[PDB]
Amino acid sequence: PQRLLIPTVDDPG
Amino acid sequence: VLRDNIQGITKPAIRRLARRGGVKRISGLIYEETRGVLKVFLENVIRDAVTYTEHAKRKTVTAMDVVYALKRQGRTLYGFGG
Amino acid sequence: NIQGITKPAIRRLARRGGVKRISGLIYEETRGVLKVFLENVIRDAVTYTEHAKRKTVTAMDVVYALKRQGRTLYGFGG
Amino acid sequence: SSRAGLQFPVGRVHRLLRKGNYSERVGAGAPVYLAAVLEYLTAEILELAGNAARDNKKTRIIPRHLQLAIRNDEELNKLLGRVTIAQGGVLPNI
Amino acid sequence: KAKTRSSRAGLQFPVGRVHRLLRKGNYSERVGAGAPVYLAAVLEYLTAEILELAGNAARDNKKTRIIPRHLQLAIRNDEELNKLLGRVTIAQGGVLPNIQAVLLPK
Amino acid sequence: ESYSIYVYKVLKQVHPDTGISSKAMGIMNSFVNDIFERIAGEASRLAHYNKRSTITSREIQTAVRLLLPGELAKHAVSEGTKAVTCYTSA
Amino acid sequence: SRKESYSIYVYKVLKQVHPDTGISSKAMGIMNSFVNDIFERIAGEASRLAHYNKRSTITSREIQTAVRLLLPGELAKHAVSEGTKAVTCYTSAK
Amino acid sequence: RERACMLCGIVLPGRVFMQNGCPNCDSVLNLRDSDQATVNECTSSSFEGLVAVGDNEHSWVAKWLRVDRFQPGLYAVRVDGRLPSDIVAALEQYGVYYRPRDGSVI
Amino acid sequence: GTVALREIRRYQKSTELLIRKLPFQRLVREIAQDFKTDLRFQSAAIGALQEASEAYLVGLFEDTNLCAIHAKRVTIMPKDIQLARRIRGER
Amino acid sequence: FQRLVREIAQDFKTDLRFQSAAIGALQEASEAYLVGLFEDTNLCAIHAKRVTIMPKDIQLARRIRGERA
Amino acid sequence: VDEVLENGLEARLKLVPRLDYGFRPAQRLFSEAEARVHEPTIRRDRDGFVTYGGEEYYEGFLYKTFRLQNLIVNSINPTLNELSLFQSN
DNA sequence: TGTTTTTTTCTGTCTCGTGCCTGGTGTCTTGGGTGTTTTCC
DNA sequence: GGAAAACACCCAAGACACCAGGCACGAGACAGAAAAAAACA
Ligand SMILES: [Zn+2]
Repeated sequence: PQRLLIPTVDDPG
Repeated sequence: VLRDNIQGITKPAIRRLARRGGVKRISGLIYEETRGVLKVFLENVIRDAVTYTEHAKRKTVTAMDVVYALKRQGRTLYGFGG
Repeated sequence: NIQGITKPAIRRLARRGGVKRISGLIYEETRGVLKVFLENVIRDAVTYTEHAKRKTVTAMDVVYALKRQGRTLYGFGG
Repeated sequence: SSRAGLQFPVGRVHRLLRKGNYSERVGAGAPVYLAAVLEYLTAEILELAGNAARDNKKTRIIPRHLQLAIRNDEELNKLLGRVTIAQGGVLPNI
Repeated sequence: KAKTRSSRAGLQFPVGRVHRLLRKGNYSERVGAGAPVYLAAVLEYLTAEILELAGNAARDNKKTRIIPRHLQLAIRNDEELNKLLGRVTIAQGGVLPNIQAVLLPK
Repeated sequence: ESYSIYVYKVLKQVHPDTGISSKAMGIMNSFVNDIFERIAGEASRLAHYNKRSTITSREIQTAVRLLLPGELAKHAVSEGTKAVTCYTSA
Repeated sequence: SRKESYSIYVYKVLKQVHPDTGISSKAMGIMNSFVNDIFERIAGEASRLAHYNKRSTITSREIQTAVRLLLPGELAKHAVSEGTKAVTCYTSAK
Repeated sequence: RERACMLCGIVLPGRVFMQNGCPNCDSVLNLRDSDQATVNECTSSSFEGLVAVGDNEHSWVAKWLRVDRFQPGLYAVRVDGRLPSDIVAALEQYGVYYRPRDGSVI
Repeated sequence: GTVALREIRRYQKSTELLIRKLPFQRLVREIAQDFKTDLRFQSAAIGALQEASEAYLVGLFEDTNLCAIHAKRVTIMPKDIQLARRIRGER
Repeated sequence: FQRLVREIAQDFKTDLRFQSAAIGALQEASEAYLVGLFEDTNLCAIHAKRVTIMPKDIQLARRIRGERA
Repeated sequence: VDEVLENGLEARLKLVPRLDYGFRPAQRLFSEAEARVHEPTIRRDRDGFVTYGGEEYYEGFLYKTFRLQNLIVNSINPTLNELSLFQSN
């Protein structure tokens, strides 16, 4: 998918 | 062993082949000359075919070799692979 | 200028082949067959040259075309 | 094949050109062009063979029909002068 | 001293040149080592035969110059060489003298 | 490998109600292979002559004019050109 | 740029077989064309025959078989013998 | 001279694609075992947005560009040109779905 | 003379092979024996040889018929055979 | 011969220069072809118990050679 | 834009010729007769396809390749005169 | 006087050394295709 | 000679592993090619 790959808080800065 | 087998190509067979070519009358000396020509042609094709088999370390002559060999003599054959 | 292939010249060409007598009607036939052969070889050389992006036909194109027609020529850089 | 509007496999021609030891590299337009030429030629000969089969009141094409179609066409028999068709027979000429 | 492959095999023809032409003449990815030696030997023998017969044919003509005429004579007067070089035309080679028997007067 | 399916497709394109024997299928396969070999070999020979290492549409086109005779080749060249733009455009 | 040729080697073998005979420039051109044509014939036959057995190498066997396929008669046998002689001579040295 | 592979998104020199193939797309395009045809159609020299990835597994950028299963190196955000229909059908035969990176499809 | 044209009409419309299979098979084996012994042969190779030899002989007879027609005759002779072969280039 | 070659070449695309060596090679090939054709036609004439060659022998020689369909 | 080259850097285009036939002349359809009168060295390759002075003219219209950096593909303002001159053929 | 052998400058292509991938070779098993033989028609 | 049957067995096809052999990179150089000088017919 593409929509699920949105950035979260725990993703690297 | 096989000895003097070219005479197995019968005289009516040569007659039928000439009839296919549109020949109306046939001389009596045509048959031996035709047998000689057929022997020469067969020897020429078989030499190249057996050389192709010998290089591949095979003991059986396949159809592909015979096609390749006639094509190498400018007598390309359709219907038997290639 | 197909008439430029004159009657003594074609007579000489027949004479090299060992021909003793010449019919009067044969000359137009020889001119025709020579025209046909020249037409074929010239056509093949011209398209070889056009593929080579050149404007001048060289001897190599001619020898190539002839060798492709089974008429291999020795002596011109083949 | 669908991009080029062709039925012949362009990839197959490309693979044969690559593994056929003709040149080091093959352009993208060469297999497409070759496949198109093969399709047009096979369509032409099959069209003439179907016409000959229809004239012979047959529903299945026989090598006799292929031999007739090839030999009755000046351009095709000029192309295929040195070809002998197996089970084709000869052209009727008296 | 880096000795030439031609000197190693006892040949006059260049083994290196035929090796380069085989490798560069788009036949097969890799070329075996013995193939240029074998091909050069075959080319040598054949050119030796042709030049021998041509020198002999010049020698019957009391000439010290080999011309295309002598080459054409050497090729066409030998049965197997004529068989091999059947479909080739020698430039400025001419034709062998041949007059038919019944062509002659009585 | 064989060209059976593609020959069947073009046959049903030009003649939906006509069948074909297996011997004719072998003949068609031999014909397609022979024509392919001729065109590809002549194109390679042209590439060798012009000191080129790439086979493009050009050498294939000139090989087609060199081998196929008359009007045939012209229509074939036209067809090939149309295929190229069809490959391009699309 | 220069253009390679077989002129010197042809002159060398002529001086080997006929010490008192020279050769004209036109005959040199014919000999060069002859050597080149024979080279193309043998190389193409070897390349095809190798492609038949799904092999990637031209070895002495492929050249030998190509020589037997092209050369007509005793010439082939003589050529084959000398070629084998050259190979073992090369194999006997290093 | 550098080109951007349309399928995986990696950027490498065109001669590197010709000699060695694409290290990731070789399993479905056979680029290492293919001619300049497939190199030209599946890799484009016109691109934008050079991307260098060090750790594919944990980089959110790699997940966003769908390159987290590929070899680290130079990558392009946008690649001009799309894969042809026959190559798309061949990939669908293998069961792999092709999502264009040209930006026109979203 | 009538049945000659009947035979021409019958055989020019037919497609089956006119050379008998077993003598030709024995001929091929006899010729191949003196190049190499214990040679095996695929059936398709023998059939290909038969078809090619028949096609070649039919073509030779057609050219020979043209040569016979040239000399204001209707009967083909051996001199026509070697004339056609000589002009066609065989030795 | 040079004028004839230029006339034939004019029909496809003009402004085509023809090297002297190309014209010489064409002349040699044409002479070789004509000499071979006359040898075959002489054999045809001798076969028909004549010593004069006629156009029918030329056509027959071309027919058996395969040059004429 | 008659033809778009696959490389994308150039493209063969259909143009109105600008020649004086022997500071630029005004655009006008290629006149074969005037070109022959002022320069009889015209070459011919097909029917309707004329090569004059090394430039290929098809039925009075020039066909010449031009680079991508020599073209405007946006904000194009067309005129009735040029539209009629291009679509008359 | 011109075709051609021999001398000389110059250059570019062959040889040699090391490494490294992989195509070719060997072996073993298995199915299947062709040779041999009988007999009736 | 063809059709049909029934064995015999010989041999072509295919998979696993191992290593001898040819390409690849690079430096040195000495043998081939052109300019040219002279010889011979
Ligand atoms: Zn990729």
